[PDB]
Amino acid sequence: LPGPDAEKWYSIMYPTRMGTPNVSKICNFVASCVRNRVGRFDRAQMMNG
Amino acid sequence: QCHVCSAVLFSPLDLDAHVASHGLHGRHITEFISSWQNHPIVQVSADVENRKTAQLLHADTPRLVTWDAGLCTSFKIVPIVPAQVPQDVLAYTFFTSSYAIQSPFPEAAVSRIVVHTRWASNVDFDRDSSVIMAPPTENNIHLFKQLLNTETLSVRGANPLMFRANVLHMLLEFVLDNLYLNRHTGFSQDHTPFTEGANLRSLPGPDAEKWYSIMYPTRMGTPNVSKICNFVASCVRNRVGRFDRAQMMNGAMSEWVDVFETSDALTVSIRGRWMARLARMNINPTEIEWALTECAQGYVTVTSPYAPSVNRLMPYRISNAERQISQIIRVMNIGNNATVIQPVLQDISVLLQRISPLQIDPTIISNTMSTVSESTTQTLSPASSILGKLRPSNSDFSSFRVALAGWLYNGVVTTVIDDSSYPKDGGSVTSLENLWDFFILALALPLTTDPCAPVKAFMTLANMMVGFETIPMDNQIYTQSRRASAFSTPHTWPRCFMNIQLISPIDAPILRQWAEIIHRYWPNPSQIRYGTPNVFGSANLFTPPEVLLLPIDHQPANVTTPTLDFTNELTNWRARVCELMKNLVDNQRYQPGWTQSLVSSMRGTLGKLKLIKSMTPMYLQQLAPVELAVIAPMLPFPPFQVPYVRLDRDRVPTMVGVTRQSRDTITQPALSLSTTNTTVGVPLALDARAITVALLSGKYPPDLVTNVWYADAIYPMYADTEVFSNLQRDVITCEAVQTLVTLVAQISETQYPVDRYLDWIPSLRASAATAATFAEWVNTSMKTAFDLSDMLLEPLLSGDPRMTQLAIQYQQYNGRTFNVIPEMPGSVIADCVQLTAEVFNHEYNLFGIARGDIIIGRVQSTHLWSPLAPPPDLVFDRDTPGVHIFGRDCRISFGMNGAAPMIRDETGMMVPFEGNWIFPLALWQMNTRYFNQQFDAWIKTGELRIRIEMGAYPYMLHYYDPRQYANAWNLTSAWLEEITPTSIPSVPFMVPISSDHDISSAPAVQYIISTEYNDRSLFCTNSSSPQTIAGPDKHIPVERYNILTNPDAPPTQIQLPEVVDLYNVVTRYAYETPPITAVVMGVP
Amino acid sequence: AYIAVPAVVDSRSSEAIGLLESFGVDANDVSYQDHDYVVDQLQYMLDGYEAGDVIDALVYRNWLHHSVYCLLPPKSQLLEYWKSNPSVIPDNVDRRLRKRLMLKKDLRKDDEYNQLARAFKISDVYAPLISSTTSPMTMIQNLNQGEIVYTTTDRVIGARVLLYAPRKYYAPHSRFNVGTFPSIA
Ligand SMILES: [Zn+2]
Repeated sequence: LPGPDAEKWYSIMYPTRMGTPNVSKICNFVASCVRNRVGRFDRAQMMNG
Repeated sequence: QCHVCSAVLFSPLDLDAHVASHGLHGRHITEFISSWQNHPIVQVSADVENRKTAQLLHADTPRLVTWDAGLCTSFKIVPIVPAQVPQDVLAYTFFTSSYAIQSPFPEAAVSRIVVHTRWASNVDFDRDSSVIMAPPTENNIHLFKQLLNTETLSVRGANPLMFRANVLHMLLEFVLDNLYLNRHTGFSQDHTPFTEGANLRSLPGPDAEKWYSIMYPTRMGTPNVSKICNFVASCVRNRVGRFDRAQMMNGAMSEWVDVFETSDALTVSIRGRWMARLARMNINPTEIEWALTECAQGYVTVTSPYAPSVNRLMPYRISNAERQISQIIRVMNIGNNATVIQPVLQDISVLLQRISPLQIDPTIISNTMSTVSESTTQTLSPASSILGKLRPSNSDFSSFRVALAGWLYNGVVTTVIDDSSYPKDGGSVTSLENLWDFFILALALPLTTDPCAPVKAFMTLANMMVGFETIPMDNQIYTQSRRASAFSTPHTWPRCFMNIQLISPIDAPILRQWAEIIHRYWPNPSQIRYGTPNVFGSANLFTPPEVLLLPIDHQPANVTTPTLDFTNELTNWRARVCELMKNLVDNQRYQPGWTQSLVSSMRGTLGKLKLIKSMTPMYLQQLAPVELAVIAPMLPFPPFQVPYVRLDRDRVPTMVGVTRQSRDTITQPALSLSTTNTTVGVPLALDARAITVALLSGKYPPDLVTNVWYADAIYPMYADTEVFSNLQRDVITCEAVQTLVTLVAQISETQYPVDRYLDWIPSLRASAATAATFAEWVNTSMKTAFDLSDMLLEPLLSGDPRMTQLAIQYQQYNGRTFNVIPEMPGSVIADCVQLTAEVFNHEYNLFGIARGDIIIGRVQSTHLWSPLAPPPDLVFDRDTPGVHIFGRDCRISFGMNGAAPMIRDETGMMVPFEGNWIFPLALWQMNTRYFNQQFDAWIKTGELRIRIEMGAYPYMLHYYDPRQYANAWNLTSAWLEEITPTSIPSVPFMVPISSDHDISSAPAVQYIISTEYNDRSLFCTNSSSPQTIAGPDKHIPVERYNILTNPDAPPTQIQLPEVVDLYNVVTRYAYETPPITAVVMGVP
Repeated sequence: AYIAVPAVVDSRSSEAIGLLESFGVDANDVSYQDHDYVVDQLQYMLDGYEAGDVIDALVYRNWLHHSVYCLLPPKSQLLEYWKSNPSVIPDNVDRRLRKRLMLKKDLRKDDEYNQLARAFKISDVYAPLISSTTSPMTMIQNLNQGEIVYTTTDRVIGARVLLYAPRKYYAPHSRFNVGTFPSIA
């Protein structure tokens, strides 16, 4: 997503992308979820280019 | 002077330079000489410093025939930690002289094989794609970070998700560096007491004794007791030097020989395949003169003399299928860019003017109508109106010859008559000016390649007659007064046009007659033969491979036809249009307000205009299709035609698209760029004015002889042909298409199954942005290898290059389509990449890749076992009892009040920091700088032993003295601190140095060991001593030198996928490549 | 690319002002157009016509299709200039009318010239032609076609006006372009 400062939105925008080091509550939540539900999963490509 | 091709050359002492081109033993691309004039034409390459009135070829031809005089090997053996020993007998004494002992292998303590392709080579025009590997002490990681980790967190490593793409691309470069032909060279018989009577080859250079020890291992005798002197004593003696030779010669040098020298079985297999591909391609000058006779339409013959020789190799014959694939790529190059087709059509429009005998002189109209003046009293006058509208002072007739050139290229471009050549805002037949505008329009309409030109011709008069006579329509919204410019598509043709009986003559008699004249006398399409089958191929599709269909009936060409011939189609058309116009004017039913009676003047200036002398309708049916069919094979973008119809909206093409995916797969519909046009191609506008005056005024020269004019016009444009280069370009184009569709399918997921050799190297299922930059990186490697600065393989990159097979189709109006799927022949570079991938599957070690995985764990021992070949005690797997497998959700809880901190395995249980574990490498890459905090104090001191499963990894060695103390922690921890999430550095190993005498035992600390056997790269240890006592022991690999040590082995036999062989049997050639000569003889 | 800013932009002066960092844009490839004359041309344009026709005509004009006007003396000085020293008469002319113009010392007594001159129109030779009764929409719509437009009057809006006769008869892009009128075409 565009903007002047965009390298910190991804941690906010994808919770399941984070690694899981600890038994902190965030890391107990994140590692107890489904992995293949991140990013794109459907598009409609009607023309080349 | 030459008595073979009748060439006139002035000095009788450089005649050998000319008659070497005829195959006679005593630079240019082609050399033609005429038969009636002293004017030869020479065509030379495009990088020159001057020209001797010589023409050029602006064709990006590839370099197919490149020569190699050096060794045909790519592996080399380097010394590493060298040593010297005291020896016995030091030199050979003959009488007084002493000859030192040269060795075929480096006398070192350790020696192992690395890869530096073309390391003994003397080519011209290097391919500029090498695979250079340092010895494994140095860092070989710059090869694997080559493309795809352009953004990387750490510049001191390599991305493990891109290992497959990088290894596969350097297999491609390893193939592309071996596309040469071996060169015959001079020999030298010796009489040394170990190579007695053999004919050893001498490399081209000042020295010859230097390379003999490297090439021929048995020449060094057995002076003392060594591993090398044991191997050579085990070898045989008869097979050395030249095996046999050819029978045909030129003097004393035979044509082809075969030698027994240090080489690679893989490299000679690749060069044998590249030899066979060029051998399946050549042609003789008998077929050259056949093709250039047949292509010239019989107006000129051609002959090309030559001496009988097997040395000829002129690679020009390609299959018919590859021209079609190159045609599809050249169509996809356009992409609705108006820029890339304007110098295609304007250029042929100039060339047809330069060839054509027709001189369009518009003063014929002014000479017929200068005598027609009018009285001084009345205002409006038809003869002055037509001249003010035609304007014969303007002399720019480019709109005529662009229309003549556009007949070859419907489908990529369609020509229409421009707006503001129609009547302004209606037209209203009461007006004087719009009648002449209708005439100039309707006479010029039959030459556009527009499928709706008859409906435009009908609806123009239907617009002009609004209010006087009415026709029925269908839907009450497309009224009769809808502009004829809008009728551009087949779904706008009305019912009243397609059925004449709805137009009632009691209401619309002139509309009835105008529809009937269009349905009878509109010109009929036809087709004409051209080019050559069986030479030059045929680059067209949707048509038969030899016919050229064009919308005019053509006739056999003579000269003395009558001018007023109404069997001629266009003259019939002009006569019918003038007859309906003087039927329109005759009654004055349509023009009130004319205060005079202009019927006499109008009918007179139509009668003087109908029977005008004009050789253009004779020309367009007799000599213009001949001139199209002559220059049609010589074009750089060969014609691409879609079939012509008339008055039939069931076979009218509406849409041309290029299908990229396969046939039995259902994917996203990725329609090409070319399908988004209203008409069938790019719309091109033309002026009807300068088409009409070019029809009305045209004459021949008054001494026109066709057998002189065409035999003189054909010669300088065949003398600058480039079809012979455009044939060679298309092999490379089809091979690049096949190389992309194999090598992208290796890493992505698709439905193109080819044999899937390497899978143990890890990667990721690449999406479009990854596969496209990988394919661009294939493209820019192949253009570098073949010296191609023009476009190649680039239209297959805008979008999704995850592709299977090229195809192209159009649809007609009623819904049916026509699908042309060009089948593929065998491709050489693609299956040679497949072959070297099969070789790499067994010889991963020699390129610096290690297979398997590593085990990080402390080993405190004084043993000597070289941690690339571990004993089975230290390794463990998922079958070993008591081994914890860790999945992704590994979580660490710290211990409280003196408890041990624990970690979660895959099955949920918490285990202490102890024992035998199995990570995947993704866990350490996720949680580096965190696992690095807790695990190091347990690995370094405690009893934690971790197996990082990874499949493939680069490695570098660090040899140490095994009689001193050695700690591997400063290397192991430095490897562990640098594993960033996007990259990993090469795995450092600490392996000992073998020795000759027995040594002192010192303690050694090791942390990183391998799992499986991991040095097939190791060649020999201590290759000067009698034996290796302590350390790793490795003799000379006898299976790589197969044909010496094996008695019951034929010389041809190799084992290709299992282990590559050194000292193979390579055949060397020495060819000619004469330029294409031809004597062009005119025909009476 | 063509963006529009709310200020008068000339190529030679607003670069010296800068004029784009003044709106707050940090910034070659930015080529300035000269929209100095169109504002005065608009001010002369507004006093005759209404507002909405003039504005809604000027809105539909791209500023990359480069073109120009042409202004000619009305009818009498138009035929008089062809009578004069240049024989620069176009090929659209009547065959009899150019023949009567190539002679010497024409006057009112010539019936054969005057009869044809009183039925001669400028719209016969020059097309497309802006007359004073044309809407402002069709001026710009005809201007976006063919790189030169013949007029009769001064009161036009759009590109630069250049003249056809001497006054004795009258009464370069880049990638990023800025301007002061938003285009829609
Ligand atoms: Zn000769």
